[PDB]
Amino acid sequence: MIRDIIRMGDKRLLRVAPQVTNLGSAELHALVSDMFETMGAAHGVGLAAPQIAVDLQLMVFGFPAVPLTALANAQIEPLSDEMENGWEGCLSIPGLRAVIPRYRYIRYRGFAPDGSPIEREAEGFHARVVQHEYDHLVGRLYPSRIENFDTFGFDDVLSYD
Amino acid sequence: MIRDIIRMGDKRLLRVAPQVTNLGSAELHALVSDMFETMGAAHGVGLAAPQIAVDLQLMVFGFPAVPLTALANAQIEPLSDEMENGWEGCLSIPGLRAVIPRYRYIRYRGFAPDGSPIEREAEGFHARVVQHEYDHLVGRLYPSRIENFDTFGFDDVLSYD
Ligand SMILES: NCCc1ccco1
Ligand SMILES: NCCc1ccco1
Ligand code: NA
Ligand code: NA
Repeated sequence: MIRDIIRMGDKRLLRVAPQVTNLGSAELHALVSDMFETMGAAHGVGLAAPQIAVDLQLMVFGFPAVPLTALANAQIEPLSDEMENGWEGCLSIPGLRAVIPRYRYIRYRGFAPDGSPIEREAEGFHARVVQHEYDHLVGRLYPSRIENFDTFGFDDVLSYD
Repeated sequence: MIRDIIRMGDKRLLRVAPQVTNLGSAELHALVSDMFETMGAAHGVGLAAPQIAVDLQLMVFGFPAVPLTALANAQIEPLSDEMENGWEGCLSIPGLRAVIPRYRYIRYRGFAPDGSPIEREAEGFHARVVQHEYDHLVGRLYPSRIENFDTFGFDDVLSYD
């Protein structure tokens, strides 16, 4: 079932989400099923549960190929201080994109919806997607991370390298 | 003649505009005529010449009532340090609004399109409009002035006081 994606300005995108505590349940499997589907209909590469107004530490992402993943109770650590600039957009901020600094190298940990543990090192775009989705879980969106406001603009108009 | 308003992301909104040097001419009167009209069709309270891709120090504004004004070669000074927060939107960033700190009290100076000098003290919303329009002339848009990113969002969704 495709869910409505809420837009920036909605207070529910600004909350810090509680943990998932129904790993392995039929209710979580259906929520995650809904998320992949909603993400797919909107042409996303990541979708966080708060974006469909569900206050949970849960994100789906994937499709340089990133594996399709449902991740609960995500925890992220940088693996060094190297930052890298890259284009980001967000389904809750449609039409826009900016350049954002993210960590080149991360490890992320949590659980697959079935309860099995997930822990991975990620770099580049894989790592950027996870950091962007993780921000949602703590009530943060990308504009508050823009450093060069010349790069922020509408997708069909932008001519910055 | 209604002109197209260019959208954030277009590099022409990022330029520092040269001075108007055709005060009193028929060409300037027609450009200003176009601006009031374009501003009116789009339901604006301010429109700066770079927003219709004209690289000039020129803005129209007006309609708490603000007088309808065409101002060339604007120069602004704060009349104290008091800042005040207030809602801003922009025709080149359609659908969005944020809260922005501006000076409560200003003086602005320049010329009416006919060449006669203009100098005014302004406060509150009058002053905010002029500071926002003036930013355009130096290649600055409002997102780079947001301090509370919780206030930035779509107009039909926002519930912040
Ligand atoms: N759409 C959210 C995922 C994403 C894409 C590019 C950076 O983050
Ligand atoms: N639309 C540009 C003028 C303006 C309106 C509110 C603050 O600035
Ligand atoms: Na918050
Ligand atoms: Na600039």
